[PDB]
Amino acid sequence: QVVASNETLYQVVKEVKPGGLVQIADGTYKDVQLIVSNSGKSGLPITIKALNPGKVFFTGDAKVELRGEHLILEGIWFKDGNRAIQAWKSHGPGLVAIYGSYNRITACVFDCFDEANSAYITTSLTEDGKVPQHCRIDHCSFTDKITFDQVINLNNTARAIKDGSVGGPAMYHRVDHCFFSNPQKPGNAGGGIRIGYYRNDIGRCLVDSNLFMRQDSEAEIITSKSQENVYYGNTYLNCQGTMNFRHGDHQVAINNFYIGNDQRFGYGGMFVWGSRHVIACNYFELSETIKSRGNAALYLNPGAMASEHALAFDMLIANNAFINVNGYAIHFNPLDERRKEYCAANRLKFETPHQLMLKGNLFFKDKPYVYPFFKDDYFIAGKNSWTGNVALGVEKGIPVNISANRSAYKPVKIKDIQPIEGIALDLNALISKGITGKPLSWDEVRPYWLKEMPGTYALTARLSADRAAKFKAVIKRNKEH
Ligand SMILES: *[C@H]1O[C@H](CO)[C@@H](O[C@@H]2O[C@@H](C)[C@H](O)[C@@H](O)[C@H]2O)[C@H](O)[C@@H]1O[C@H]1O[C@H](C(=O)O)[C@@H](O[C@@H]2OC[C@@H](O[C@@H]3O[C@@H](C)[C@@H](O[C@@H]4O[C@H](CO)[C@@H](O)[C@H](O)[C@H]4O)[C@@H](O[C@H]4O[C@H](CO)[C@H](O)[C@H](O)[C@H]4O)[C@@H]3OC)[C@H](O)[C@H]2O)[C@H](O)[C@H]1O
Ligand SMILES: CC(=O)N[C@@H]1[C@@H](O[C@@H]2O[C@H](C(=O)O)[C@@H](O[C@@H]3O[C@H](CO)[C@H](OS(=O)(=O)O)[C@H](O[C@@H]4OC(C(=O)O)=C[C@H](O)[C@H]4O)[C@H]3NC(C)=O)[C@H](O)[C@H]2O)[C@@H](OS(=O)(=O)O)[C@@H](CO)O[C@H]1O
Repeated sequence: QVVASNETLYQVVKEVKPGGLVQIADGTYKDVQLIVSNSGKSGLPITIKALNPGKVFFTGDAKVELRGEHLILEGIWFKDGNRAIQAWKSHGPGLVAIYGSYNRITACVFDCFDEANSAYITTSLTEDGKVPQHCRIDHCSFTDKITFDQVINLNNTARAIKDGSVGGPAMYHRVDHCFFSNPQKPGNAGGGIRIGYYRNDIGRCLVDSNLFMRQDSEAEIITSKSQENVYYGNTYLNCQGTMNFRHGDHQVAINNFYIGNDQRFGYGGMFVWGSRHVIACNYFELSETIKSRGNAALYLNPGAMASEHALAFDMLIANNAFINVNGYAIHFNPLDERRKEYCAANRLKFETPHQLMLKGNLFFKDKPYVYPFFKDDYFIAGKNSWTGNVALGVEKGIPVNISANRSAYKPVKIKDIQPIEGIALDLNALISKGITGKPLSWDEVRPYWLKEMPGTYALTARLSADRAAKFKAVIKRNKEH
């Protein structure tokens, strides 16, 4: 039914049956506490949407909880929030918290909501430990987040100082066609998306066709902290950070675009920890790279095997293209001094990247940047395997013989890569095709009903005066008195 007030919405949501449709009349729903515990069924979801997307606003001290299964939340604009700062925490439920499986949040706008620290959307475990699976977050816009924690957290374990061989279960969520543009916070402040927490966690989440444009929240654009997540066809434009395989072996990144097109800040880029990954057909063209990380497009982590800062080794880096990167194309030992400290403290064995299969990559430069293509201060003949790559435009920086014949360049055919269970993508086919398409634009991911890109940061790298004042207050209360 159509509802026009918080009270009537609360009532209809308690009565709605599978296949039901709840439509919210044009208006502002201030301090709305939407809790949906009922469930739809496969083929008969329950849909809660704005009757006219773009005309419904959830504001004030609001909260949405999707506890039932087979629910769809659509066309809501979240703004002008006012949740209690003493009542929300990073690592807790998001403004929208998804506790049930088979749920979808689509075509929603989250714009500088408020000053309470938390994610904008989370999949969250219920108190009895049940983990939501098979959810989808798509065609949503997340802009000007001025609070700590990631924009989205996909959880399969409760936060804990951890380290027991037990890990969270596979989630099988998908985050697609979302837009992310958010300002830089200080320190380990929470980035764009976090999936899982530690290496024993299994993710199997698909993150595809998203546009991160000045997603600058913190060092990590995405901190992928679980095994077997697949990142396909995402565009990272002028982002002050790197997309990371932080924890969890056997992760996949195929055909993503990492573009930096001005000199305003250092951009990224990928920082990789762990082994057995598949990093293929990605395109890196970065006008400026990140000094603090080591000035590179692809950073391969040195350290102790399978540790808290797991050594990057035994993986396939294929058919990628590094075009005019103003930094190293690949840095084989970033932050090595800190990693030696971590290894010494825990009495672990410090090692450097090896057993890498670098096949069919193109390294090209025709702009006056000064960086050789590679940095490997621990180079050892034969530790890595290089085949079918092409390098031209600047010295390589390491003693490896690579063809300089650009005209003869061709991505390599690969057919031995196992697909990820639960994710319908033919990795062999995609990798063998080489790099397809081009960077995604706002019109390719925007909510169907929204023409104008929201936010003040994406196009300017600066929050408007009002939002900057609120951001300043959030930052100040989170630090030392
Ligand atoms: C993420 O998305 C981006 C694009 O936004 C992709 O970007 C490309 O790749 C990047 C690497 C590059 O950077 C970029 O530049 C691009 O090159 C990126 O790869 C990712 O792709 C994934 O997401 C896509 C997305 O969601 O946009 C996926 O594409 C969709 O795939 C499904 C397609 O649907 C099928 O085709 C449509 C037209 C329907 O079929 C037609 O149905 C008509 C009516 O029945 C019929 O008359 C016609 O004969 C059919 O052809 C659809 O059918 C289904 O729906 C219809 C109703 O519309 C009926 O109900 C049917 O019963 C039902 O089956 C088809 O389903 C197979 C969709 O069009 C397409 O957009 C992509 O596959 C992902 O990999
Ligand atoms: C516990 C843990 O390992 N967590 C990791 C997390 O590691 C943390 O990374 C930060 C970082 O932002 O790099 C790091 O803090 C930085 O440490 C350096 C020294 O190594 C500087 O500290 S200082 O020596 O006291 O100055 C640095 O400060 C910056 O110094 C300089 C300069 O002189 O170059 C200029 C700057 O103005 C000043 O800010 C400091 N940065 C900050 C913001 O304080 C922590 O020590 C480190 O624990 C990350 O992993 S890692 O790969 O970056 O090492 C994170 C992934 O991004 O993952 C967590 O698990």
